[PDB]
Amino acid sequence: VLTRPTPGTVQCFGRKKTAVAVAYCKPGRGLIKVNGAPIELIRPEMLRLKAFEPILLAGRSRFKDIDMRIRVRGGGKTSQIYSIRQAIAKSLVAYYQKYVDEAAKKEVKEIFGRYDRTLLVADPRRCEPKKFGGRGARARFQKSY
Amino acid sequence: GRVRTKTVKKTSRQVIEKYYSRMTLDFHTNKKVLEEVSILQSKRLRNKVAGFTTHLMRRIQRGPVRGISLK
Amino acid sequence: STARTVKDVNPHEFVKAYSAHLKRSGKMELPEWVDIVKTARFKELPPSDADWYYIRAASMARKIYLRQGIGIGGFQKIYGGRQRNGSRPPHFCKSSGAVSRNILQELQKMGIIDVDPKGGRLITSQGRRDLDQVAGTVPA
Amino acid sequence: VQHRIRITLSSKSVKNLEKVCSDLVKGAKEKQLKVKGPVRMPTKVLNITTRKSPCGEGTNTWDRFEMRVHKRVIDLVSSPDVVKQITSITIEPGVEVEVTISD
Amino acid sequence: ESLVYAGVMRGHNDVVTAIATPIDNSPFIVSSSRDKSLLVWDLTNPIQATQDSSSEYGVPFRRLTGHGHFVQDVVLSSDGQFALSGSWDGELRLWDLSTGVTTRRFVGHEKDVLSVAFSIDNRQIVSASRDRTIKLWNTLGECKYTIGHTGWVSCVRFSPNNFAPTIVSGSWDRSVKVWNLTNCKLRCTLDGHGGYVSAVAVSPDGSLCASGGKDGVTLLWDLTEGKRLYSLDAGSIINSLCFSPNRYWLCAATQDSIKIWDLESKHIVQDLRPEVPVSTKQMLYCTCLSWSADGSTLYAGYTDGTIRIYKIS
Amino acid sequence: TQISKKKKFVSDGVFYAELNEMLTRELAEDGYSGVEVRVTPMRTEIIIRATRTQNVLGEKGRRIRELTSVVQKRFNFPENGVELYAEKVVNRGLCAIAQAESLRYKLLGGLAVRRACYGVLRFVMESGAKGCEVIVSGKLRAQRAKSMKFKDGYMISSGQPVNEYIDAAVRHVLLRQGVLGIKVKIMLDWDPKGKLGPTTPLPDLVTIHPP
Amino acid sequence: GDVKLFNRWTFEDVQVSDISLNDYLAVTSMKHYTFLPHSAGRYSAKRFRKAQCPIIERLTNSLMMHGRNNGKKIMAVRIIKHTMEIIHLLTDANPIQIIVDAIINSGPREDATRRQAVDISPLRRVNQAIYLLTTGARESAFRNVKTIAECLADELINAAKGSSNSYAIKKKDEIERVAKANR
RNA sequence: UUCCGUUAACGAACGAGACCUCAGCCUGCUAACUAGCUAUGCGGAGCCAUCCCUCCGCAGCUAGCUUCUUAGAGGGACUAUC
Ligand SMILES: [Mg+2]
Ligand SMILES: [Mg+2]
Ligand SMILES: [Mg+2]
Ligand SMILES: [Mg+2]
Ligand SMILES: [Mg+2]
Repeated sequence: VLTRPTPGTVQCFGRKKTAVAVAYCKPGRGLIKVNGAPIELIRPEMLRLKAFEPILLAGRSRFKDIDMRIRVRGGGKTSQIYSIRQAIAKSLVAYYQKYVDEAAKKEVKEIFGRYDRTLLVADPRRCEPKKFGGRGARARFQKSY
Repeated sequence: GRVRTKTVKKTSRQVIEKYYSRMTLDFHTNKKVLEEVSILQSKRLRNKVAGFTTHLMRRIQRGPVRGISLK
Repeated sequence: STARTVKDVNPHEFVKAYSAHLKRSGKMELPEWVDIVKTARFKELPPSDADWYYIRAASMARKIYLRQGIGIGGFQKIYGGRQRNGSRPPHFCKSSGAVSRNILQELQKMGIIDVDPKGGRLITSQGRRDLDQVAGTVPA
Repeated sequence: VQHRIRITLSSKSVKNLEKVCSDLVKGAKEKQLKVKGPVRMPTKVLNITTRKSPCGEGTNTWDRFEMRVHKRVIDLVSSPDVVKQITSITIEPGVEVEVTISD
Repeated sequence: ESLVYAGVMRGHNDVVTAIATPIDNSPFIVSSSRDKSLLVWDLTNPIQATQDSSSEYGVPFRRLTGHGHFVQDVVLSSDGQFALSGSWDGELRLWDLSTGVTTRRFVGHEKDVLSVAFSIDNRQIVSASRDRTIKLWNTLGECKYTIGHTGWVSCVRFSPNNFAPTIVSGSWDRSVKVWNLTNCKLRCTLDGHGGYVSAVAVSPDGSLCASGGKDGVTLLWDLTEGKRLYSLDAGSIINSLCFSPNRYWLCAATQDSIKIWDLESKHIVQDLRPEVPVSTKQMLYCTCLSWSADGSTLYAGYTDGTIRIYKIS
Repeated sequence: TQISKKKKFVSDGVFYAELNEMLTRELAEDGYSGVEVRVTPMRTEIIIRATRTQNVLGEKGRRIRELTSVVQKRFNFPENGVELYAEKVVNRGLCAIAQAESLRYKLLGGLAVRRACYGVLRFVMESGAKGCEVIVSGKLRAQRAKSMKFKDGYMISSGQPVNEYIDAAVRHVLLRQGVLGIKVKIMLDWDPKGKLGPTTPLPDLVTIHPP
Repeated sequence: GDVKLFNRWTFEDVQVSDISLNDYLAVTSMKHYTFLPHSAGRYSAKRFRKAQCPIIERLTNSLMMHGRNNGKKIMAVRIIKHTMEIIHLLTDANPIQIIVDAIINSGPREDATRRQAVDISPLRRVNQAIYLLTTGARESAFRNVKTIAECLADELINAAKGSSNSYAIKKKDEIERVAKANR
């Protein structure tokens, strides 16, 4: 009851707009890949630090015993990175909750929360439908007199 | 603007008027008994009646109200 | 180091290394229309890189490595982009099919990519080996 | 039993289609036949958008009409006899039942 | 003879609904909350209160997040590796505390489940719901006889005596009913409450049965004879009732304070009250009382999600 | 032979919309209320709801067989693959099409409009509708056209419950001076058995059980 | 020093001089330290929530102009990085301190509404500072060989010193003057 | 014309809101050979062989499962708490 369980597997997803990234975590040696390629290669490159933020904050030492395989689909080139971000963060939090004690989870979750709640909670913002009478959701056709 | 309409307010005072005894100070308990002493046609309208019922049920404890609450 | 496959290396560097590999191998025969054609009709100039043929060969070799079953129309869509229509709105356009077919046939005449019965082109074991053994030489 | 039966159900209404599907999967589970389903296909949204004005005057206002087609697939393993004995109950109007025998 | 504020633990962010304790004095506890989760507490190294404003009488060890709505009652197994948590989503889950996953879902209740109870031998399971029915189960998720009341059956405790297995039942119909498990019929309707019976409790010897709720008066009856007895009067609505394991006490979690009553003198020995500092939490009361197996520590679940421990000194 | 599931549901809808039009034009003075298509495995049974169910049947069912054969050939059914029944509209007062046609013939004859519209209102309210409304638009008396509303009872106009509680029809009278319009809106009462009206109570309606 | 802008520049040693403009530049608190000037944050739901947005991000968002550059925030972040490197090259100091000094020495403090001279609130002060800085950099870059990053670096460096060679400072001076003439 | 409050008005009704649809949440439920995941087996490549590890392909209605996809049922917010 008060003993750590045998390290196993968790699968966690993150979302931004219509992009979904799902991280499969298994006991390993600290490998992190997205769609087969290593995360240290994710693009755009100037949003690479955004996806590295959960690792840079939880520390690369907290990822030694897990291998992170992430599949991301949908969205665009920014929302996919923001989805991979949240998938990594939520996957580490869930892995520490089932196989690494609740306290350590609480600490890593507190770090993630103080940095950004988007790391753990998805932004609920979606495109607003277009209305007839304009070319956009709010924009209306130019009026003459 | 979160102003409750008459249907929510009227139902709240009628529920407290009859079933004051089986009405607690908690929204989640009040919305369960509201399903047992009433037939409301929406979850959204049932929640608004129980949230205003809880609101009134706490002002009764304060002491002044314009219902009846004979007690 | 080595033991790095294609899905371990930066694509911009892998394509540049494999184009040099292909040019060194000397098993690529270039058409007469290499310095004339455009890669697509929406293009307004021929490719500015003299080794663009080998660069495109490396690009399609890598694409066939990562995916199986790409046809000539699929590669026309892959290398197609935005067409600017003068005073009219831009739209998507497809690439040239002759270039894709000729380069893929040149890559069949090396045992790098074969053609699958299910349609398109597959990567051969020799082609997989070649791309994987070049990926290990790519500096990290 | 022996063969493989795919019953496709389509409708414009969710409740009638779902209760027909429930009847089918309940009958299948009473006769001890294994049933894979109901499997809900993505809903088809037939959309028509037209100018409400019968002429060309006024604010160009558009009404968007929708017809939603809901498709359900049930996969039993059995013989044709039990399949037509099951799909003989009162199928509600609007529900299009379709039985196809596979290998 | 008295209790002191040993410490406080915060692991739930919303009203703690139940606290189960191991029967074998294992150094953990299990607590449920309205945050839809169970929590096992590491109670091996308890940091006693230093008034230095920090520490945690216990560490949250393992969370159990399988239920879909408010978890309301959890009872531990006799072995201690298994937990049974009733939830408002209508099901009962059996959790392996070592692993942390559900081993059996108990479907059959249409409304929110309010009270669960393991038998003395962990063979039968009884649940109480808002459907006004008492359902008997097996450890294989099969529903036996489905016992009647005319309101929310709020509590159902297994009589700890074996001559005739008995399940009590307190309901929002303002009644207490004694059901014979052997025939799953009824024996005695213990009536006399002036409000919903939100809590019942049975003495360890299986003779005295406590009952409280909206009326604010705790009527202690005798199960064997089904006759009313002294009528201990609490301050406000009683949320929980529990008998001291070895000290012949009766603690009642009321909305004013936690009051312990010696049933010999029928007098109030103590009244524990949180040390909250402001009128912020205008209502911060105790919802679930829980004596440890030895009877030396009292665990109290409050409406803020905190748990306060009071050890006998 | 293979028809899409889209083309098929659009075809069933168009077939329903055309059948009802030809029945409206044919069984006009028979009190035709509506048609209920029912595609059974053996045949596509077609139920006709009318008020003069002896005028649509015809002498020894000649008219109904004529319609059954016309539908079979026109719509291209297999022979004996369509059978037109003819049932009784249960409550004519609670049907806006029946009352619209009744008010049509009550005005084609020559009766004063202000006396036939109130008669329609009377019959509807005795039938049991929670509210009824009649609109008569056209060259009623003078050359300039005006619209006379005849409302009595409780009638909702907005929201979703309208398309559950409001039974409405729109019919023309082809008079000597021009066309006269008839809008009949009948508001139904909540029927727990779902026969006289909707089974779902109005959303704003709240019932408190007495203690 | 775990969180650094672009993992290359420290936040701890940034001194926001003005006490007035302290709660409306989000640089000092550890909660406002970010790796990247890109957050996709919802800093517009409430009236005073854009004040709790990192100041480098607020500078970055003003580069997405005009319409031809609208929505192109990755290019704006690239401009910010290439500007912050030129700033470090030409000043040898922390570029975040140069940026906060420029935003401090650029926000007008008094204006003339209606023509009574009114004083500017801290939030409008920082908004005006950022708007003037990026507007001057953009107008310097337009139809010019000089890159928008170099023009932004020069404008920020001249605004940090207080020199009247920066479009923002010249314009701050005009604005406050008209509120001295029309006092 | 949403309520409160004042009051020769009180009590209602339409309209507004309620309602309906789409979107947002659910590691709970129901279920997938026209959706996937994970594992296993085999094969290919790498590393150098094999093994391991990594990236792939194929197969298994006796490989499990439903996180991701779908679509039904429900839950969920009430300004609830300060
Ligand atoms: Mg072709
Ligand atoms: Mg353009
Ligand atoms: Mg409305
Ligand atoms: Mg320039
Ligand atoms: Mg799912």
